[PDB]
Amino acid sequence: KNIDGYFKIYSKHTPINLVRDLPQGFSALEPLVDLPIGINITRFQTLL
Amino acid sequence: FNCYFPLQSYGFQPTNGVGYQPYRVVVLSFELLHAPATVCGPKKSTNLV
Amino acid sequence: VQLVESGGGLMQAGGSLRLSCAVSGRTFSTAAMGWFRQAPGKEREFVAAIRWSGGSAYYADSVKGRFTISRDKAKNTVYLQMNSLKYEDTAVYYCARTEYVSYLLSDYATWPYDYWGQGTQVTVSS
Ligand SMILES: *[C@@H]1O[C@H](CO)[C@@H](O)[C@H](O)[C@H]1NC(C)=O
Repeated sequence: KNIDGYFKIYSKHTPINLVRDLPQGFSALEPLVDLPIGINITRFQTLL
Repeated sequence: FNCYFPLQSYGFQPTNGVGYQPYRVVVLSFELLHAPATVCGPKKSTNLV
Repeated sequence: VQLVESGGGLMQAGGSLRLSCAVSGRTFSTAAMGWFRQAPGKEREFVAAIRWSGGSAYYADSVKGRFTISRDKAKNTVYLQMNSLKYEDTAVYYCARTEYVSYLLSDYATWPYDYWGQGTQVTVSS
């Protein structure tokens, strides 16, 4: 997310066994990164 | 005639007058945009009691 | 920094020769290149200058309409195209280089240059 110029990045890693969908359950994401980018964002894309 | 090159060289010699000797100059300008201030000073800490 | 001259030599009057002068070694900048000449027993004399930036040229009166100075920045080489050769053109020709930038092109006729080539003989025959 991008609020007042700061780019907030939270993340969480877990093991799973689901070949189809997301596993049902509950787990919280701790922050990892706070970037003072000051950059407008309205679109994004992924790189594999 | 009436057509000159806009630039000219400096005569910097070791024996030149102080007025004519070279001087390095740095100008520090500060900016405050609609953006976070990412350049802060030391603000050094003290001992713990 | 070295100035390496080439071309010239012997040519009959009315003919054309081209001199080259290549700049080798690390240069910070080049302001101008020039050609001078020294005929036996005579003083070394200005021939032509070219500003590295823009390529504007300045000529001695004695060579106007006959000689052309030119520059190839990428090859760091200056040329003198010597057309309509006369006996009076017989001399050792010297390449010169300066980093001194004058606003006034005509200054290159009288400016003492910093770097000099070894000299290349031009001999004009009958
Ligand atoms: C950033 O987005 C805001 C909100 O729409 C808009 O007012 C502004 O023009 C944008 N700024 C830039 C740098 O395009």
